[PDB]
Amino acid sequence: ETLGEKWKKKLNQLSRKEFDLYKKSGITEVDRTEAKEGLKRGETTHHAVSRGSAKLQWFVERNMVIPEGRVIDLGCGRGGWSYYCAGLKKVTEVRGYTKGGPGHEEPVPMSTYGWNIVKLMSGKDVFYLPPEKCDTLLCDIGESSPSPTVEESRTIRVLKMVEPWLKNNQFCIKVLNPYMPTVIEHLERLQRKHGGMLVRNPLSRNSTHEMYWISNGTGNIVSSVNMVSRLLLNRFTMTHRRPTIEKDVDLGAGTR
Ligand SMILES: C[S@@+](CC[C@H](N)C(=O)[O-])C[C@H]1O[C@@H](n2cnc3c(N)ncnc32)[C@H](O)[C@@H]1O
Ligand SMILES: Cc1ccc(C(=O)O)c(NC(=O)Nc2ccc(Cl)cc2N)c1
Repeated sequence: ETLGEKWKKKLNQLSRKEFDLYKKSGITEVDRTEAKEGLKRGETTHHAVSRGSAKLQWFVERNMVIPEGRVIDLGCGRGGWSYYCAGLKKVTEVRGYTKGGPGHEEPVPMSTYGWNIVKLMSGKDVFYLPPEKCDTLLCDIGESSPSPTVEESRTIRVLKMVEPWLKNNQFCIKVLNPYMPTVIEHLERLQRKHGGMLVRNPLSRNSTHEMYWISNGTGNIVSSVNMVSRLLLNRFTMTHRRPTIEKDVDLGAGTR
């Protein structure tokens, strides 16, 4: 049994109160106060629609993924990744696809910088979408579950779906459950063919083992996954560490 399975078994044993104290212990988070207030008032400029904008910005600012040309955003939700890419200098067009409907987020219309090069489409299940030519492929799909075998199935499904969209392009793909031996086998095959590396985002909660497969980097997948497993296990040991607070992104206004 993997270090990740031991972390998941422990996570599943926590009371709601313990789970609530654990999930944000020692993580990094952006202060969403101003954006939440503005969005409640129906403000359409400056504010990121979700925490997703700051999450993708973390990778982009470290050159792990460099969005350019035609950006495809799979599982765009409210649109955090799409509106962030819309303001990047090398980006020319952003297309977002999301399921929507009961239990899922709907795209939020915004007037942030570069809103005019974005098209968000709801009622779209990516598992039935044929692949499209694109210069950047983004995918944030992976629903958490108390069952690691459910999470493993969801991860393999995403990995099999994304491959036909990968054609020597920039990419950032969520890997919900990267520690199961079957997932590691797929990721290593994918890394040999398309390159890139798996990276833990410090904005991720301790309640998820999610890592992101990004195009610009190299490294040992097994070592990186085991490093995250040891980190998350170690975070059960000590009393709650309040999260490190950072400033949220200002997405500005205007067209391009
Ligand atoms: C983690 S959220 C996306 C957050 C987004 N990156 C942002 O910055 O706002 C993942 C999204 O994928 C959507 N989703 C899940 N399964 C889907 C599917 N089969 N096809 C399309 N969208 C799906 C969910 O509704 C959810 O809004
Ligand atoms: C459990 C959960 C949490 C968060 C959200 C959210 O949007 O932030 C969410 N959304 C929805 O359930 N949306 C929804 C509900 C009914 C119908 Cl007819 C259409 C939609 N789209 C669901």
